[PDB]
Amino acid sequence: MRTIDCEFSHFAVHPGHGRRYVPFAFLSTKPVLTFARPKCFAMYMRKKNPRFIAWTRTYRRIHRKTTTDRVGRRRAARTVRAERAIVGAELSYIQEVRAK
Amino acid sequence: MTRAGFKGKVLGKEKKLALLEARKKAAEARKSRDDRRWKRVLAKMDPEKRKKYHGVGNTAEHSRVRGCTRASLFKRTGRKPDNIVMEASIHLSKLLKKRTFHKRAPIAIKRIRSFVGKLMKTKDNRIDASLNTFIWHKGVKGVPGRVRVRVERKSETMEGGKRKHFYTVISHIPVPSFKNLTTKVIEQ
Amino acid sequence: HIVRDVDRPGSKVNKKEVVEPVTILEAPPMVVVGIVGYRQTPVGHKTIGTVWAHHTSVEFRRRFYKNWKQSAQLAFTKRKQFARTTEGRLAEARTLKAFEKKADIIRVVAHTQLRKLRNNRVGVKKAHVSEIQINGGTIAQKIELAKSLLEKEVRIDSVFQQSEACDVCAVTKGHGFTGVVKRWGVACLPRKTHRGLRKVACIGAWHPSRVMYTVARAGQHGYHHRTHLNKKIYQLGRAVSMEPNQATTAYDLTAKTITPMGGFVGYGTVRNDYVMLKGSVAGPRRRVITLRRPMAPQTSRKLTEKITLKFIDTSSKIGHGRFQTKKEKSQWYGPLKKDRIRREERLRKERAARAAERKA
RNA sequence: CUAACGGAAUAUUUUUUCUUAAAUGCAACGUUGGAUACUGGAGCGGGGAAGGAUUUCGUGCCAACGGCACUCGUACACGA
RNA sequence: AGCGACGUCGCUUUUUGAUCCUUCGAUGUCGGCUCUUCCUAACCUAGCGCCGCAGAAGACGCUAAGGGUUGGAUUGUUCACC
RNA sequence: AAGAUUAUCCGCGCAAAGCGGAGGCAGUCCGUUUUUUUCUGGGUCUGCCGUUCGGUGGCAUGUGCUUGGCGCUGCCAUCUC
RNA sequence: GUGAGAUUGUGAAGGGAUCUCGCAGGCAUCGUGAGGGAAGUAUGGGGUAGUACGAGAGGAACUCCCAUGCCGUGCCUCUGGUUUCUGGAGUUUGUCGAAGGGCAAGUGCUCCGACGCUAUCGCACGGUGGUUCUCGGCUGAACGCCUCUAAGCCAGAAACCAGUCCCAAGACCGGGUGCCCG
RNA sequence: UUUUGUCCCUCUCCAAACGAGAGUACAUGCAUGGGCUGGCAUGAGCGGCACGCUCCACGACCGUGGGGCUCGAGGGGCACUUUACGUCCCGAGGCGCUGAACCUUGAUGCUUGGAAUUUCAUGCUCAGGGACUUU
Repeated sequence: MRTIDCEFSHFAVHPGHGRRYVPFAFLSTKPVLTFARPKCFAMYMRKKNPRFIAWTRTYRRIHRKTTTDRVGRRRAARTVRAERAIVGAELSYIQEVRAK
Repeated sequence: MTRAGFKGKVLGKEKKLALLEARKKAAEARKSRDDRRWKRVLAKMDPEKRKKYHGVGNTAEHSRVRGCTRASLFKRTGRKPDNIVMEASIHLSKLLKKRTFHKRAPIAIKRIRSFVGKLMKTKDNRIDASLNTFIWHKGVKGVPGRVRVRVERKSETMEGGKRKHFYTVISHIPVPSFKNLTTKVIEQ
Repeated sequence: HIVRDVDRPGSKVNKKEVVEPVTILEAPPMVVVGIVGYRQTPVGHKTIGTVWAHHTSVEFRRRFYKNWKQSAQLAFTKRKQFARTTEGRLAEARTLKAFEKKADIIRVVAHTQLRKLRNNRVGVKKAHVSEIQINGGTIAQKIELAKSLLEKEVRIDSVFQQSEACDVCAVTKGHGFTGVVKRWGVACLPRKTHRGLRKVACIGAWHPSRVMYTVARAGQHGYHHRTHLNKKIYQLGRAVSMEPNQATTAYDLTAKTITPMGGFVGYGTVRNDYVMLKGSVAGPRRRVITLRRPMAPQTSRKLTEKITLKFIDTSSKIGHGRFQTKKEKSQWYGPLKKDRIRREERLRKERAARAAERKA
């Protein structure tokens, strides 16, 4: 078990499949990046822009392609906002705090 | 797993199936009918007995009779190909593979004729000029890989060389989605 | 490839999860159709008797006729009569008597149900048979058993239980007429190799002029029987569940199929039950293959294993393996120009309108 | 490549009555049209020199012959 | 142990010589590459005997040819040689 | 092959010894008894009567399996032989 | 010892072929293995143990256990590699009034590329019997002692022989079965 | 007659032989070819204040409305707002027009292609044998 996601693509790399490089990383450490189809490596190498690459995870994300209606919608989750008491108090203290 | 716990369905099938099977099983009289024909038939060849004698079908007959009856209808009881026009769609992919850029297409042409015979089961192919161009559209190397015909097996009187007497025209006609689209048989 | 856990007494890779290549082999039942006694004579096995089916199916006949074609199928028909011969030859009495009396290897005549529930590719729909020796207590007991199993059907599990090493007999994958090189592995000469190259320098001596055989030459390569040993059965399958299902694969947690996204070229198959063997397999693709009991005692770190699958990854392959499960895959794109919403929604009402109209 | 034409583009079989079908010829070779290419002007083009000289054309015509082959010709034949 | 002088017989023929049988109306010269197989006078491997083998290490011998038996450098090589 | 065994059978049983099991009926051609012991045979044709089968159908059920179809058995009955 | 009948046969007052003749074959199927061939191989770890051994210096060994090699032999999930899938996509030059969209460019040209192939650049797999070798022995007479030795006998090596594996039994092996024959 | 072979026909076999099969016919063989699986990687086309997109809704397929989002520029220049022709901007400037756009984004994860030897359907079509050995 343990699927890495081939980053670039993002795609879950099941236990087999694909190939693995170890990069450097100082703000964390030492990663491994796993690439799926060398097509994914090569493009990477070819230093294309994930922000425009069709096939990437980026590309959907950024691009209208993920966007709004599918899952990015906000301001619709359940809530309650309403007027609240002290808790552990007679009615007079609750009036006194709220009032003046 | 199409039954279990989907209660009582069981009795229903076992019997129901009991008919369809029975019916199927039942459904013919067979080979010896033909052996009554054979002793005579070895005395010399009768195809009007033969094309239909050659086939049978016991699980098909509410549906096979549908395809068989047309085709039996001029053809399996006494041959006699029409004289038909159909318009077709062919898959060049298997066809164009491998061998030489420089030969695939002429050979395709030959093959086109051949398919046509193969199709018309009943042989001989004349081609429309358009097709001719259509083909040589690039000229060898490539060709367009999907073709749209209107083909007519048409009947002829006594004519021509070799073996002539029945004949075909096959023609281009176009508009893609060929691989979806289908061929259809042209009502006459 | 499959995932399962490592361990042994003191291996390097003990305690690891591992991922491994495995094979899948289509399986349903063979049906037992005869019993055979060959007896050992001081000249080897000579068959002494053969015991029968009493009902003879068409396929098996199709093979049991050299063909179907125009086949009148008339084989077995007299044999077929023999139910009468309950009141008639108690052949069974004689056979058995012989068996007891003399038989020395018992083989069972079994043949396959050869549609295998497969659809298309491949064919040889003719049908197939083979003798199977049965070993394990007492001729009679065997026999009884056999006898009991006459007409009865076999599932692999009845002779197996998985984790097991079994042995294999198969025909090589074919290569036709072969470059001797592939056939034997010789090494060339330079670039300056006048008058050809593959065809190596030294092949016989003056003495002995008699061309030696420890040289070979080209020829067929592949298409051989080979009788290969030690293939572990890693799993024994059953009952394809439905309108899409069977599998379930633990950590799959999904209830998948045991079929890849592709699931074998020309062979999108899995059409019954399977044998999962660890490792790969001989021969040409798409072909029938013979499992035989292992002969090695197999005592091993390997046998002696808790190989007890967990989990199997189940790629595509075909187009490349890129996104496990069409299910997953489907998600990722989800919506697209097709269907979906902007066509399916239209479709749902449209469909609804048509459906309603035809009924009313 | 193709359609067409034109040559001895010639045939076929028989139960059946029989004929389409179901099994090979023709002529693999001509042309005209058509369709596709190629050369790629330092031409496979177009013109001399020597060389050749009837090979030219017309008409015919097809045994050999042109290493296939011709129903085509620098062939033959017959003339021009 | 292991040797082995002085002797003194062996033994072999992947040496080298001698001999000219044969071969000149023709048996294609080097080397090397490749490639096989074979031989054993076993280098390594299996297993025994000895040890001037404590261990250690080597040595000696047997039984053994089934199995194994290298990359360069330089050098046409061969041999040579690191 | 099982005894130097061809006669109304088989089965069983080393083998003994022994055992069991073993259809009929009429009509029909031909004719012996004899590997030293049938004993009426032989021989076909029919007829006539009945386990089995074989088929027919049905009813349950068991079994088994796909694009719910394919595949097969119980029993029953029928049918036929 | 020595048929017949048919079929069949031809060049000479007839023979014979052919077939089929007092018990034919076909087909099919399934089988046995003679006999042939025949393969694995060594070093590494763990460990023993820093133990033995050694006074020290130093400094070993098996099972056992894990491995690995090379070799062999399979294989393609994966990965790699391979691309005339003229597959996609991309690009130049030219080429088609004209975009489109094709073309040429002797596979124009790149990037992508399944599949298939395939790589120790990928993945898998490599059986236990016998007889002996030396050799040691055991017993043990000769030879009143003794001796492995004669007799007898035990045990025995990477050797050989088989199992297994690869061929399929005599151009002339045969068994078992289905169905048609005669 | 029993055939097997051969017409017929498969790709696993495959140099050829040979092989392996085969249909033998219906949830078939068979192809159209469906579906569907891929792959490559957003078409042509059209559009940029409209239109697209997106949300909601109605009509539910639709028409349609609403809401929201969206709501791309570099150009040599040139006309015309006049004689009353109500153009009722008279110039400022505004409105357009005016050869090419270039890239872009959008509709579009598009578009497009997926066999030789892909996956399959509760799709479609088509059709299913000539020979001859021959006992």
